[PDB]
Amino acid sequence: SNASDWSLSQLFASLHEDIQLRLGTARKAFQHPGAKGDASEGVWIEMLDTYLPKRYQAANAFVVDSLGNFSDQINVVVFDRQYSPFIFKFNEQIIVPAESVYAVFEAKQSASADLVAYAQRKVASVRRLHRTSLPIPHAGGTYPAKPLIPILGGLLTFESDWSPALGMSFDKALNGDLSDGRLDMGCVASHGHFYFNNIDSKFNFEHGNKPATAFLFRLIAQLQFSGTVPMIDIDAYGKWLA
Amino acid sequence: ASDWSLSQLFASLHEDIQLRLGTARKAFQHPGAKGDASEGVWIEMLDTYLPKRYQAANAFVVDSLGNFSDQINVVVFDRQYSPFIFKFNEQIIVPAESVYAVFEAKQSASADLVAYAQRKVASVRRLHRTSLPIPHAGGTYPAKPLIPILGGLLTFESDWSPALGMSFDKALNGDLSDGRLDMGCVASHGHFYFNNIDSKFNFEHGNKPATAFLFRLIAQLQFSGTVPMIDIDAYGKWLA
Amino acid sequence: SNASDWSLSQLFASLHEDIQLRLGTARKAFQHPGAKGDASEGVWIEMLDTYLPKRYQAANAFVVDSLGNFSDQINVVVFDRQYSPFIFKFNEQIIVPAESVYAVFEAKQSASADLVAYAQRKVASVRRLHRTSLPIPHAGGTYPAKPLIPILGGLLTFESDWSPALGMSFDKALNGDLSDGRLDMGCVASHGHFYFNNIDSKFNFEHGNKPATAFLFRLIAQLQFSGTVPMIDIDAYGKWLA
Amino acid sequence: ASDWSLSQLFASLHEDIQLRLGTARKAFQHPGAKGDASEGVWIEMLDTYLPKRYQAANAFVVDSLGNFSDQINVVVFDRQYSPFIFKFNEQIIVPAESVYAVFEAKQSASADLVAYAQRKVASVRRLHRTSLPIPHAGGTYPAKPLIPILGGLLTFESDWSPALGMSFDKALNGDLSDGRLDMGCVASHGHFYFNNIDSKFNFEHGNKPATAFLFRLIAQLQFSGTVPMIDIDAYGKWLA
Amino acid sequence: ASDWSLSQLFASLHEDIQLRLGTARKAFQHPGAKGDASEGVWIEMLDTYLPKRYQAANAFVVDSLGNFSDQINVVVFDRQYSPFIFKFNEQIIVPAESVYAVFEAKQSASADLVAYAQRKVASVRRLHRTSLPIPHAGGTYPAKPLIPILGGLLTFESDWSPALGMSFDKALNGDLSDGRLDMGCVASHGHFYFNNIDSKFNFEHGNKPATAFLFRLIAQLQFSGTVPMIDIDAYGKWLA
Amino acid sequence: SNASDWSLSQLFASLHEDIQLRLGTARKAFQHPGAKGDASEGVWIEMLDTYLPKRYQAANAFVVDSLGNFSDQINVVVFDRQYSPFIFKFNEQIIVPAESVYAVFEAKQSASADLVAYAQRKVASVRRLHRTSLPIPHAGGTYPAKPLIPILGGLLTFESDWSPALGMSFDKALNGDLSDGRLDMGCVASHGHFYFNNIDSKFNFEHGNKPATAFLFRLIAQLQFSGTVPMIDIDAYGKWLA
Ligand SMILES: [Cl-]
Ligand SMILES: [Cl-]
Ligand SMILES: [Cl-]
Repeated sequence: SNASDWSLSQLFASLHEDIQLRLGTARKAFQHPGAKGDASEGVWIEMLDTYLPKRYQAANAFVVDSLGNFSDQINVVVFDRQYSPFIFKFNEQIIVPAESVYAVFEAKQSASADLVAYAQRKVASVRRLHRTSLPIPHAGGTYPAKPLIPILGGLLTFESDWSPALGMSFDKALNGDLSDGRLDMGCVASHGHFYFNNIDSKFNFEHGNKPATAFLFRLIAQLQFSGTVPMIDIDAYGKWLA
Repeated sequence: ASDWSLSQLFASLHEDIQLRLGTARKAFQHPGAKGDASEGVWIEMLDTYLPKRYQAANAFVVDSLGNFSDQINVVVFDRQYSPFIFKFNEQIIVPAESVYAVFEAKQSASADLVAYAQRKVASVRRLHRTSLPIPHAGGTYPAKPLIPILGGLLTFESDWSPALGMSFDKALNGDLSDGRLDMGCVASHGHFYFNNIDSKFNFEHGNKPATAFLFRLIAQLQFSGTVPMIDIDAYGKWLA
Repeated sequence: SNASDWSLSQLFASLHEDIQLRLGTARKAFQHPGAKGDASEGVWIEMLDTYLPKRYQAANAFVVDSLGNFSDQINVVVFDRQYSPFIFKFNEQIIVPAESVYAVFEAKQSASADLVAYAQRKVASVRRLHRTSLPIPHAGGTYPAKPLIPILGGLLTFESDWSPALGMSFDKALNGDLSDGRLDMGCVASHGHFYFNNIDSKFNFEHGNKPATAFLFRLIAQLQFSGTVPMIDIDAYGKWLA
Repeated sequence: ASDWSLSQLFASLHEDIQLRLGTARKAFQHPGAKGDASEGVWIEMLDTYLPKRYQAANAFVVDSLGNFSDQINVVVFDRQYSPFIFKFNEQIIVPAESVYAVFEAKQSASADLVAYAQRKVASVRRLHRTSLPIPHAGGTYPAKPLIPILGGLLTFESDWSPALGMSFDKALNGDLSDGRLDMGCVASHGHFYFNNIDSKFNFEHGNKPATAFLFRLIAQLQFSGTVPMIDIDAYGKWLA
Repeated sequence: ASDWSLSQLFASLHEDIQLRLGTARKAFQHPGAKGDASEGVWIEMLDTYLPKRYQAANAFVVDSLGNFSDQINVVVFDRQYSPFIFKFNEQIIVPAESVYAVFEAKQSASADLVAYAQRKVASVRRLHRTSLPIPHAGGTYPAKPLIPILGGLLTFESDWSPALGMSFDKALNGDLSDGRLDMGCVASHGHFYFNNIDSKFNFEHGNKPATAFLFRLIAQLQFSGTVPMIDIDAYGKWLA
Repeated sequence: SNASDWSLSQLFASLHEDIQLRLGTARKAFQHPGAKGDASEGVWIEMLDTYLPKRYQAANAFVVDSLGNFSDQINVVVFDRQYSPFIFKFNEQIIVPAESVYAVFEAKQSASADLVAYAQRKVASVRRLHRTSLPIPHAGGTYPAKPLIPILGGLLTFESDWSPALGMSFDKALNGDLSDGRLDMGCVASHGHFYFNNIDSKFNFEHGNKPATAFLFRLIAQLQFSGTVPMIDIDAYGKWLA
């Protein structure tokens, strides 16, 4: 028909449905584990690349610090490039300094105790890295060295192996690591999303209501508190030139 | 999903099209934006999957006698051997000689829309096409006899119930000469094509409609080979 | 000859002449109203995309707010993406939040009383939208919520239907809407440009002297006063997830 | 401007070229930058409008015997069947076998510049081109006889008054063997071409000079068909 | 470096490949990332220098009977006349009919890796390829007889000492039927190819190994001409 | 083998070796002086484009100021576009305002007294230009006009004509211009890098230890002190519209 009545709710439905279908497709179409993971990870990266403010980059990467320690391979890194160099780039493959990182996520097909623990380990391999911070020159003078921002960590999946999907067994698994490996938020595209409440010191699960869109908004809102990354001391990395 | 499946690949190709056409229709509550969204989905399918000898875009078509077509939502045309007549950023005018196929893309099939599509197809087929002898590695071919331009209609839905039944068949039989549609797709229901042997339209229900249409188009395009060789000096008569 | 004497004035002449010719071409070559408008609008967008500082995006878009209200289709939106998400993106089509908007313009072929009023209505459909504003975390602490910036509005044309082109009838039309629909500035590529003087509370017309370049500089200078958009409350949009 | 017009489309195509070449000349008051600006306008015209079987770029040309050309402002060449000999970011060296046409692009025609262009064209035509039997769907063609390489000059203005008169004609008749120019364009005035039937140069005044030249080039290129099939192992003799 | 040199251009082409493959191996201390880095170097060489009639990418291959290959590091295939079977962002599945050549790219040659490559090549050659009569400007060709699919191995180093000696020769003679390798490159040492006349493998030492391999590949590909014309309706049997 | 032990030192080695080889290739392969220079200059530009924070642009350009004066052609300009327009852009050719410039470099094949003096002249042609600076609106109010930042100047080469490469004759040449033409830093890819020490008011040479990487880090660290360019007064350029 010729009726036209704009709906904001429909936009958020369509945003989520696109993610859910493409993740379902990646799982069903690719019967090779490498291709299936690459396909799914790309769906999440495209969502962040499309919708996050441009102050954020989103890509697969290794993280490195000025002590010469490296993270594991991170499926989805959210990081700064406005104020931060790459440490190494070779064609499309990138290694980013720890000081550039805002958030790190593991992306897999279905939530489980083993996957949650694996994600907790990936996140810990980033949070253990050392980050420098120098006083920051700006138009109004020089700020003190910014105190180190929290790196957000999380888990992104299509499905859940538990029944109910987002129940006590998921909660138990999340409480397995409340320090270096703590997962601040995550999304189960077929069911809902979760986040850690700092005030109550507990995990909250939110069911349905456009899970991928709700996760995206939660990520944007939480990132706002981080402001910009602290200012990197590239000469700390330069000790390794000799 | 135990193992690789061609059926699954073709289902996923179609489901992507069906869902994005539905998103275009639901999300964009403005007639211009809704049309642009839906047309872009169909163009993207053609751009991704057609052999690279084919271009797919929105364009006007014009001939060397100064006859212009209406704006065509989805033109399939040659660029390997054919110039543009005019390009201004994203707006293109292509010579009639370059055209392989023309489609109208809309939300839902109806008697008015089938007729509209037939008229659009006829407007392109009525344009004059030059054809020169063709130099090639082995010598010079005689001028290629003119290829038929394929025509069709692409929609998300059908206004009829049943969607792809006798009323649709009646509309398609409304133009059996230079507006005749060769094929088309209703993403939510099936596809149709003209069967030249039986001189009748056939409908195929379900069975991955967008992918079925894509394959029908590729197979039929093969018979056209490459476009005839344009006489650009026929257009050059308008320089003076 | 082999003479070389750089001229800054010539650069600004060439910048304007390019715009004037391409707008004239769009009008003459495309005898289909949709194609003609798309061609012309693209000329103005390319000028802004080429020359504006990269903190500004310029594109055709719909604007939406956290109350679920939508603007009309805006030919030329100038908006933030460094700090602002898209609300929806589908291939090249975008819907931006009201909080991201710096300026909105209507682009048409020739200035007239009807076109000025139409542009005033387009601008009003944006200014009526609600914009959130949160306290802003930064390297030096937290700023108060930034007071809402003015959205600049305007009209971009190739020609004028009036004789003289930029005379009292144009002035009358501009004074038709001095609130939600007020046009702050605009350009008539073949004749000159206009702007509203806040101190004198009157419209000023400037004839010739590279109209498109003069408009571009006026826009850059006025945008500088706006600083960056206020910080969006994406959770205000998230009320529509349920 | 009541209705669509091919004449208007061709006028707008030309006016865009003429104005941007004038901008390049006026705005960039540095000889390197001015040349780069003007050359890029001509390359953009060719890139936009030539059939995609043609590439257009600045390049050096080299043959399998180690003979190198000078740097050529505008080379029209094949990539569908031809490798690069060397590419380093934006700098390319193409095999002689890939070349369809070579142009010098400068600000204003003059006796010195016509001669310069003739010399550049001869330097490419003097390079050796291999040609092997060509496998194709129907079998194997004999080696294609070598295609003539087209040569020309592209400018914004003319130093002469009249712009395209007897002095220009005298300069063009200065090289009637391997430096002979086939065609060229003076954007502000007209275009020229060698008429093989009359064995004389012809000038066409006004009537959308850049577009007229574009069409002349497309029509003449058609006679060349595709480049001969390169013997890359002739170049491979230099591996040892 | 007094003057232009084809030998130098070919040395620089090779040195770029050799150094970047060594960088991939040294710098990326993770097996997935190391492989991705090295594979991308070889793909970039092919993308830059092969004629544009060839695509080069990582892909799965599938046929119209539902037989799927393993993931192939470097597939050389047609897109001018061939659709994708499936594309999802960067992941592609190509029809067997589109394939010209298949390579495995790894760090260092070894008996296990030569065997692995032979198996990968056989898996693609065992897939069924359709071939239809081909419409063209002059009429219709008979269906093109199936082209041989070229196979090979690309590495940076060799595990053997000598690098390209009898042990390598023994490994290559391990598969002389549908897994037989046609050619390959060891960037640090040389290249190899199967000599059909002598029915033996030949090794070429030094003399710009990557460039020598590139030229060998281009020359051999020429004999294949273009892929046969796919019957997409054979794939369409899986729509139901 | 299957061993995996990440090394930060190796990344910096590979970064430098890539530059050294590609510069060596440009010199050896292209026996035409224009092509050879274009090839080499492109190597340095790609390094800066790849690794510098995205607040910096790196390209070949002419610089112009609001008095209508122009620099010479600058091989490698590092400049702002986040807050700065182009003055003119024609296809890929750009003219940038002086207010946008952070650093300027000359790139040539081999260091020599003549090349150092030529580079000093290029740098001086930029530093002599006039730069405006306006009070800066931001989320916290209005900063005073930022005091003009130093423009960094330098020389980038593959080789040195002197033996030793980085010896007293290089030092003498560098001390030829300690004002408008002073070279703050530079790189000789085959040998080392140099920088001016402000405290000691002398030039320092550092040999080997990944020269291009050491130069890159020195540039990043020094640029940090400059903060963002001052805010341009585009209306100063607008005086040339009439
Ligand atoms: Cl009609
Ligand atoms: Cl010569
Ligand atoms: Cl097998």
